Amino acid sequence: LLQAEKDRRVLQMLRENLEEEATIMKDVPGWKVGESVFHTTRWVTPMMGELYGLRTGEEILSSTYGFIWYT
Amino acid sequence: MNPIILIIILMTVMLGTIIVMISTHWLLIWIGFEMNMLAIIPIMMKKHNPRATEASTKYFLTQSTASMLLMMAIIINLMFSGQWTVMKLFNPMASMLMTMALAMKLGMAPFHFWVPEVTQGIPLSSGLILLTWQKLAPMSVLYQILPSINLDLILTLSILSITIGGWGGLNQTQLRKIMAYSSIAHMGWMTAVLLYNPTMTLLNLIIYIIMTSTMFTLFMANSTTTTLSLSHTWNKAPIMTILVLITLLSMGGLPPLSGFMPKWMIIQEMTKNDSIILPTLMAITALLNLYFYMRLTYSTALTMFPSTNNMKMKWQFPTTKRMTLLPTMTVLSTMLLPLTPILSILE
Amino acid sequence: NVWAKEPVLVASFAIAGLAVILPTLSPYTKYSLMINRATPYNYPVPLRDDGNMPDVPSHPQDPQGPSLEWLKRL
Amino acid sequence: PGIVELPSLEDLKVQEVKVSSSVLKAAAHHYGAQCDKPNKEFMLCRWEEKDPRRCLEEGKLVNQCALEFFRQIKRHCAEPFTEYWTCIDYSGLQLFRRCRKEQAQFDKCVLDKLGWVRPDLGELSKVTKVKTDRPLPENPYHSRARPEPNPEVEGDLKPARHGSRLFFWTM
Amino acid sequence: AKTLLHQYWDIPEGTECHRKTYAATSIGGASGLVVSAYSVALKTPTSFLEGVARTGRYTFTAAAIGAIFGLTSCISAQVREKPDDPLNYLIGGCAGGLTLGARTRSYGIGAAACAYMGLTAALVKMGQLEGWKVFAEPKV
Amino acid sequence: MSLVYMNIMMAFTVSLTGLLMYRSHLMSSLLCLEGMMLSLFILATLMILNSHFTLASMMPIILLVFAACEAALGLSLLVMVSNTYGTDYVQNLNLLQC
Amino acid sequence: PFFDVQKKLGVDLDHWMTIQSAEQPHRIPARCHAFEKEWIECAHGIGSIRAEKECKIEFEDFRECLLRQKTMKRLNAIKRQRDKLIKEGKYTPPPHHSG
Amino acid sequence: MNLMITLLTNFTLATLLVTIAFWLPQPFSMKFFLVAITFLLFDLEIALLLPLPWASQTTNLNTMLTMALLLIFLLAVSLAYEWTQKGLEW
Amino acid sequence: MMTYIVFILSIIFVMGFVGFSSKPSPIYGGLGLIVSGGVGCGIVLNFGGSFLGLMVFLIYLGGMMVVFGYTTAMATEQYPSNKVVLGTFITGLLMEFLMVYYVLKDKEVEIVFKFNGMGDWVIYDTGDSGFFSEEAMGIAALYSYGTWLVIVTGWSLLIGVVVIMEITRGN
Amino acid sequence: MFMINVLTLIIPILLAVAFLTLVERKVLGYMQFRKGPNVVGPYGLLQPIADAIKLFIKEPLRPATSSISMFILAPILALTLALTMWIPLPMPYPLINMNLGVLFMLAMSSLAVYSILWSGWASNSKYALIGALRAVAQTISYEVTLAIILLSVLLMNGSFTLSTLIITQEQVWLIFPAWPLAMMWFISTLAETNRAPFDLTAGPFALFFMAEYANIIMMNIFTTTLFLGAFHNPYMPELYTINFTIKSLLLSITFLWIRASYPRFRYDQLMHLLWKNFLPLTLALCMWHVSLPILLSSIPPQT
Repeated sequence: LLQAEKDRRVLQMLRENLEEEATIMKDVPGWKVGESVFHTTRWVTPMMGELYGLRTGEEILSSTYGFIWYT
Repeated sequence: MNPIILIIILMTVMLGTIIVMISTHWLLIWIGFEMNMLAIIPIMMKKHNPRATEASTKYFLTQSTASMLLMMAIIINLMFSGQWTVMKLFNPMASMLMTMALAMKLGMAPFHFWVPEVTQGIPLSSGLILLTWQKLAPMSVLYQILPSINLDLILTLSILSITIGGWGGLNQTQLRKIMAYSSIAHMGWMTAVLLYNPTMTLLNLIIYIIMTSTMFTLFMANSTTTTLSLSHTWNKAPIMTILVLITLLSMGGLPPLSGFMPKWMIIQEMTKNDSIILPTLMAITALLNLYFYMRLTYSTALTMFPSTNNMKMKWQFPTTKRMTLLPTMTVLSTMLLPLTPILSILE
Repeated sequence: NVWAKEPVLVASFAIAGLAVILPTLSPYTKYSLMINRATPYNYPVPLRDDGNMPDVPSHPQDPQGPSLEWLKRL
Repeated sequence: PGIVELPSLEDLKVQEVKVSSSVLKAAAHHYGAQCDKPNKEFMLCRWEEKDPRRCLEEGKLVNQCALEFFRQIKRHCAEPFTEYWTCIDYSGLQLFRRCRKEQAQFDKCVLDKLGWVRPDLGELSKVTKVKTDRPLPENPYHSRARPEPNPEVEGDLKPARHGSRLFFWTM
Repeated sequence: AKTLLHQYWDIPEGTECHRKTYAATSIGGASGLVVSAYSVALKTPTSFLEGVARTGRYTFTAAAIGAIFGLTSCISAQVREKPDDPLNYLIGGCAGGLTLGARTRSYGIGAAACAYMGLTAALVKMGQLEGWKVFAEPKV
Repeated sequence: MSLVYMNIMMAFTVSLTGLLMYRSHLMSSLLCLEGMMLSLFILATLMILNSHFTLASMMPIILLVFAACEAALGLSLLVMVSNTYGTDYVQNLNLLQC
Repeated sequence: PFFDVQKKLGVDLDHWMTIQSAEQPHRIPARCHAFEKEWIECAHGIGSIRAEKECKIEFEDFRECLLRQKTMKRLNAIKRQRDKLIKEGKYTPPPHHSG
Repeated sequence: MNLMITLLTNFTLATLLVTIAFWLPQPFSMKFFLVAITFLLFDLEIALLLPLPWASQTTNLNTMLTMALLLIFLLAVSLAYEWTQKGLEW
Repeated sequence: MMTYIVFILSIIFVMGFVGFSSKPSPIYGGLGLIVSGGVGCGIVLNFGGSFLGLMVFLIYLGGMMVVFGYTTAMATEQYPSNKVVLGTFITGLLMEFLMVYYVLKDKEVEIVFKFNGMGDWVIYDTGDSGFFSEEAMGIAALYSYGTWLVIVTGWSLLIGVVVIMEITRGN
Repeated sequence: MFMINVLTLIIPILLAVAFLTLVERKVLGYMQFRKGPNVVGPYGLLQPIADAIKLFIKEPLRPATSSISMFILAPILALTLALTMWIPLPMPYPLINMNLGVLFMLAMSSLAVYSILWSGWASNSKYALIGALRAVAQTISYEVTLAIILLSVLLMNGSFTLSTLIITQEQVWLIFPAWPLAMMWFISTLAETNRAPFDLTAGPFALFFMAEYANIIMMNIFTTTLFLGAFHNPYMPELYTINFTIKSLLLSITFLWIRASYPRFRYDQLMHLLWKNFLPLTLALCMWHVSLPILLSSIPPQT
């Protein structure tokens, strides 16, 4: 159950974050909207900057660095 | 010194070198080099003179910084494509640092400043074991990781080590410094053909190890430091003189004798490529490093220096040194000329 | 004998030797290995259903699969 | 090069089970008993294809199964299920040996009034078959073909051709 | 370095002149700095002004040899109008050796330097003319 | 590229130049060797953590314990040199000339 | 020389510290497991030269899984562009937490 | 950074204690060296020993027992060697 | 007190390496290596770092610098700063200031690399089910799989013991 | 609230140390035939208040230093260890729950060794340097022993969290499955606190004094958590805190009580005794406490 909620949440961040990118980068030349840099057609695990990117500090610090120095 | 402790230290030298030979992990190679250092330190300072103490200090500092720069190269290798397989590397920078580490490990031209100083103030047994195993241990590693090296590294170190072991070498009558500069020149030779056919490198390693074992066994048969002591060995015994003649001429590499066979095959499988001016330069310098061999032979067995009595006293005692194995190594090292197609015994 | 000579050494050798020997005569080492094996770290991964195999039970209540019962009973 | 194929916001709307953690942890075993039978479909989908954005219908299925299970435990006995999980909530990390008598009380409620025997240890283990409707996938590691085989050298060996064929020492 | 020796050999020789002499002075400054770096590492001048003087002397002499080599290279290539011989760089190496002997202020060293530097420069241009690779194939 | 790796490699060059150029005491050279050791430790450990290279995570502690016993041997050699002399300078070692 | 007593005695005592995807003591993967499995299957029965010139695409995919260089380059370009356009002031940003 | 906050508060309060305590009122032996290196080498062997309570839950228990006894046995051989061979005497 | 705390502790780390690579008296050198080891412990604990960074602290800041300061105390005197030491400290601070200034106000700084210049909250785990702090079970190997490695390590330390006693007058 | 937690830990340490000074003076007085200090108010709590503020008042040692910064840098390190070493100690709820705390204990003990060595070098002329050098030797010779013994007593419990220790102490005290190992551990705590019967024969004397007694109370609290104690029913921490305080107080009185009546050892007797008697015996107890949980089917639930 935790696994299913986790998968839906990370795909939710993927969908919303690529929507944000598609809104934000229509000025630069080139730039396909959602290319993986990789070549194989496989779901790679994202890198915590694809998930928690441009969230402005608070949630990314409480998410990445939470357990590391939480007690 | 206890004999049990010396058997233990020899066991650990053999263990470290066999770990360098046999392993496939990088940490194990580094452990083998370090354990080789740690075991080879108390073979030196076998006596308690300060000469061996300063020699062991210089050796420890250079050997440890070579070991740690090797570890730097491996951690760069895993900063890039990362697995612990002894194979092609994945960085020209890591291969550069690694070959310079191994060039510090075994006697090379920018890095040779510790070799005559470490050999001068030590006895003969420590010098023999350090030359044999400390010029055997990195060659396996270079034989492994040859297919990812910028060639200018190996070739520059080889050329410059051959010409430094040539030119430095015309000035010393300290026999340990003579043998050390000879080691530098031959290690330049044995590193030069690494990227073309390494069978020649390993055969040259076999021939050089057997030659140096013969030479140091002849010096251990009668303790000498200078050439004048060798003239006294001329007075006391005649067969040592013709052995010095044959072994110095086989260090010189003349075509009737077996020391020529490693030069000639190098020139063959070097000139089957487009390298001709580099063989004739290397073989001119091979003509150069024969001159101190030749003046040594002139000092030992062909001209004769004036002698001192109490050699009259030493006539009444026949020789009683034990040789480890002198005559077998001698005729294996010098009459091996018609056995050139024992080249392919190796690979 | 040496019990008067260097006694703490002899006691150390004695407890050393029994620590060497004593796992040979032991009716609990197989219990230790069953306890240590029967604790899962990763997910117990399922499999594609059946080639009509009388194993791999469908309900987790079904005791056809290999379970633990000596745990609850000491 | 290639762009990803993300699912839409139309599939990203399931009634999420926005419940808290200690109640979900204390309500785990009988949720393994009654429900969690059709989510090994989801587990086998996740381990035969390493690709969420594909197995999300079965994620919606386990989401509605867990919500249906908590609906069914919400309507009937127990309401002191609330007392049981708030007895186990404030005890640090939730050891299940903490509130044991009320665990027996909740078990007696659900047993005498509904059924649902608690799974004995170790029955949340013991590798379990699962059949699906979709056929099992092939080569999810989307790669090319294995490029070249080495021709294996065999055949009984001839002797040496005219010796070493070096300069001399023939034969 | 490879970039400036490539800049030297990229010039058709030929006449595209005084870039040749500038590149040769850059070669001389680099080689003088190399050998002077080894010398100031292995001498301990004490004082440091002597160390700067020795490094300046080494760089100045090697740059002078490079400059004079490039000058008579350009002049012989323009005059003879035959850019294929090594005889012009034989003249070049002898001129460089003579001015080496001039800046060390002895004449036998200048004569031997004329001979050896002329032979090496003729061999360098001759090997570039036929084509002998740097240090390797490294294939078989 | 996980930007911190640049700083730790530059820190390695710092410790390596501190190992190579050293004026008076051998103890500073040996301690900068120890600093180089710490640099390799930290750099490889961050790499193995971010890789989830969880099987062979032995490299940090085992690299550490080996090069630590190397530093122990260096301490004993420095004590022997300081025992047979007055000080432990780089000077008063110019005997045994090459 | 490199010897093969490792293969000769039949004791594979050193092949487990070697790569990823050998069986960890609890059956967990690394971060780039499948990329390794396809790369090793690409370059297995191969003389390490057509490994250099044929498995290049999957090797670059594995390298960019391992370090994630150019993906971070793309994300950094997005960050710098976002900074300069919020410096401009167009669309005071609804990419954070709300519209 | 929470324990860094604790470390910062303790460090600042200690510096306040010291500076308000200060603004207000106004050869050698080899035997010294052998014990330290003996500490160092046995401490490194302690560093090899100490992940033992991490390891005791695996499916290879007899081998773990054997190599753990080998580590303490080697440490005991080193101890008894420097014990018998006048390493710590006076 | 903010996001780039790993980068800032790395700045203090390289400052400490400069601070004893300027060659002071070796007890100041031991102080510099202790400060550098403490902030390196801080860096690796920021990556977490649960065992190994507290493990180095007992060895280097627990067993190695103790004997380095011991040997500083018993062997060398250095009985009385200098131009060369503090001048190299100034040039090291200048080089770090220049490199970090070009990291800050530009894209990337290249020795021969491409260091993508921003602070590293990337990369990191996406909140996996760790449950055992993977360092812990990793180092909780070496006794099942680790046959050869711990044997040659302990054997090397034993040979280190006999080497030390021989050079310091075996037997 | 977290800084309030830190200050409620490190405000009563001064109270604890000063009242420990009066308690050790009174208890030595009644092991002897002495009453007092009791002229300074009722039974003398203002007597530690008074001599503490007196030593603050009294004019400091004039330098006579070498690297003033280093000379201040040693006791600041000693007192910040004494402050930062009560963070993971559980009386029922510790300040920071850690994955591992006991290796942090041993590491900060080694930092106390640093404090001793730095004060010894920066102090004075050569004789005090030799004395502090012997002190560093006799301090460092026991961190082998104490870490070995602590490892062998946690090996019965498998995990480092120390709340698993306060769980596993519920049935019996841990003194019963390991009495000789705990006894040798207690002797090692007498070694680490550097008191009688072990010899040590400065500035600021109050700060070195503070580090000493906070080290003693630290080792006593860690002892009381480590080897004995009782259960902890939640939503009532006063019960375990009372029983913990009473047992730690009885053990600290026993500690000073063992100090009260034994002469100091000879130094070579101290090293001789430690190596040749504690070190084979620690190895014997370690190998038996390794081979015994694999015997008796009880390897701990290291989660």
